[PDB]
Amino acid sequence: KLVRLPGLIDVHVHLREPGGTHKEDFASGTAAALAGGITMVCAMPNTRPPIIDAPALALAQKLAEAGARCDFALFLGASSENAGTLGTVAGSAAGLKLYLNETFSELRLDSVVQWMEHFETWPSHLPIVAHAEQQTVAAVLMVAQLTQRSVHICHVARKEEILLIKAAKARGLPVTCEVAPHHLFLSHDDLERLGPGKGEVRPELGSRQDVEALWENMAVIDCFASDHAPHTLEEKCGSRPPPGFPGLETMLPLLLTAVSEGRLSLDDLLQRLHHNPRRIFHLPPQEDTYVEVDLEHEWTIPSHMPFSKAHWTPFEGQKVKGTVRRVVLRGEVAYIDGQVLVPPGYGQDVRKWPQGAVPQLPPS
Amino acid sequence: KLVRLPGLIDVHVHLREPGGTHKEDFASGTAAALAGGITMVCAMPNTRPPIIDAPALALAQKLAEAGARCDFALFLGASSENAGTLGTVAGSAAGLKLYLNETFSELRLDSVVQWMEHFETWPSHLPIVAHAEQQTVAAVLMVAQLTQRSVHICHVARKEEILLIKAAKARGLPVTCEVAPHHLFLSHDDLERLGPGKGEVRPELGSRQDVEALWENMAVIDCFASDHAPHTLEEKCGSRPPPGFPGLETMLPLLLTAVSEGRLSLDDLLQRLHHNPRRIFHLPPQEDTYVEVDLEHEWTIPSHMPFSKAHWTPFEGQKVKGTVRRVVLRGEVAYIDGQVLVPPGYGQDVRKWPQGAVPQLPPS
Ligand SMILES: NC(=O)N[C@@H](CC(=O)O)C(=O)O
Ligand SMILES: NC(=O)N[C@@H](CC(=O)O)C(=O)O
Ligand SMILES: [Zn+2]
Ligand SMILES: [Zn+2]
Ligand SMILES: [Zn+2]
Ligand SMILES: [Zn+2]
Repeated sequence: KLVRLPGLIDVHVHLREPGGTHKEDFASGTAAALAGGITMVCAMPNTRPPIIDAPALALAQKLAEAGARCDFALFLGASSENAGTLGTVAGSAAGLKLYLNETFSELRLDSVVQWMEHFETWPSHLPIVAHAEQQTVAAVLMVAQLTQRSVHICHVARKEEILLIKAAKARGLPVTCEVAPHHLFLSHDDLERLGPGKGEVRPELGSRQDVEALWENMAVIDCFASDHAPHTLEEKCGSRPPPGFPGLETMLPLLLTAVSEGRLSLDDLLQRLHHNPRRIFHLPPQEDTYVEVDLEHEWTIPSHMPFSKAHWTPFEGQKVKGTVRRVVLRGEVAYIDGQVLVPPGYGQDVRKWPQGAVPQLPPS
Repeated sequence: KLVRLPGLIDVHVHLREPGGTHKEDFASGTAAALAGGITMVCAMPNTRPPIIDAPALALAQKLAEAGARCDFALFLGASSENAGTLGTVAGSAAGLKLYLNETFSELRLDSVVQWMEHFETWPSHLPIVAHAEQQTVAAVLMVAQLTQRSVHICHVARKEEILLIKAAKARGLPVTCEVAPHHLFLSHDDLERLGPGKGEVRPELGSRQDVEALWENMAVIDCFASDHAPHTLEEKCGSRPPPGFPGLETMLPLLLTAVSEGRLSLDDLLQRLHHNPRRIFHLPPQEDTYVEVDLEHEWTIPSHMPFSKAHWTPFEGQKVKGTVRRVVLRGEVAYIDGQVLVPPGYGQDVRKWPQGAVPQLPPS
């Protein structure tokens, strides 16, 4: 007996195209998404070139329209030069991404004043998300309050961070957050097995106490999002390992295992992988779209999942219970039992759909 | 013709006793203060032992009462273990000091949650000051807002920081700040002369643009304070140079030079070295206390000033116009033309004066 889920949404993926296509491309990364029960992804802007201006966004849009197998929206990235220049294209993006800690030069912001300038100039009705670790969470929350708007905190990984966000929510501040599966299912304890190269990720893996705190504070977590960050094994095991884990193909099986164990409910999962992503990012429904999962099937995560070009996974050896059996995307069978059945280019930019535009008040 | 000033107050000094008396002690550091026209100092808690508990404060109080030549108040320091334990002694301190960036282990706070705990537990009517650089200024401001109270930012050194504070003040937030003379009168340009050991200080020396921004934003600066941070030349020039500059003996001559040049007014100076320190820290008046200065005398700062045991200065070679000629403290001549004339122990703890207690509402 299969369970029917709505089309799940991952608001934080790195698909590497343009410029990093040996790591992943739109076609491979969206195959990975479909195999993970994900029918819509929001792609981060730290590509080569980075998506920090209109011409780069135009290029990325065409590459995505040609290569994506599931639907998508593309983030713009904040830079030290582009505040006040993105107004004409802002509404066509998923949102604006700020990289506020070490950054996998072009996206480096060297001053909180630059953060303020982005918060002041980016249209008020459109999303802003931040890579903001530890005290940086408090700092960006202060900027959001000074500019009287909301912010979404990416990949929360620490007890410190989730408790700060909890305190902010208790004061009625408009902040939301997401947590990635590696910060719920891996910890420092796993670094011996992973080794120092594979284990590199930002935010870094937390202590057992960090992991426990995220679970205890599930009510504070608005979304799950993979931070799918593919790099090849050669890169991860080489002399300067880049940070990041692939995660699209493993996220849902890990979380379904947790549901089966009673660690959270099926509804808790669907709020965090469907309803809250929709409402925070103003993402439209996908007609005739659903995912069928098998909750009884037990399996062990192998050394690499079938689709991501990363060709490795930090979850290797973990036992899971839960499998994606079939995905239907806009009336077509997109995935069945390991076979992707929609071609590159089937996916569409949801921000171009009438229902995918973010509502705003009219010029004065 | 001499100009009579009120007794000036330095709210940020390191007097090194207990435990670092080769660098400075209460007797030498307060001689330095008097020679700099300063009649009251607030001493930071990063001594050995650090002033982080009642027994350490009791020791420091007696050492100060026995050694100080000018009046004083002693800060308590926040630690990872002492939130909620300082209530009985809090009112006897200058305030609570938080070290939020690298810290010249016992005072290290590893989580913003620990900052919140201090803001929640320290009595609401008493001062909190923070060493908070760059984004840490925004972060501690967020904690202050979440806990609905004020904060004072120590040694503001950067354009980024003063503009963030300016924005916070424009939003009516209760934040005040101080600036040290090295951040107004030295910059990166001076590092070639100083060398990498002598030049070490936290916050580090800023760019010319940082210095210019502090002057342009003088209206945002509530206090001047030396951050007198004495270390011997051997230490500064050795294999692991500690950060910090001595500054009590040079602060007023540098600032009087600026007054003479029309860079700020005499009143601007007295707001920042007298009235605003009094009002932010609730420090009492000193009866029969004043400073006589000569604004015409030109001199060049030598390789060391007479009193600080640091026995070096980063301002060596700078030409100044302005000299402290006489200081009277509570009716006694304390300093004349290079001679200190009050003994160790003349100084008193102002928090023990009836007028030096901070007013508060009565237990419910
Ligand atoms: N998280 C990572 O470790 N790496 C991400 C960057 C990011 O999400 O910050 C990547 O793009 O490789
Ligand atoms: N500022 C410094 O460079 N050093 C100070 C510490 C401080 O004020 O942060 C010291 O005590 O030596
Ligand atoms: Zn990130
Ligand atoms: Zn990311
Ligand atoms: Zn400091
Ligand atoms: Zn200091």
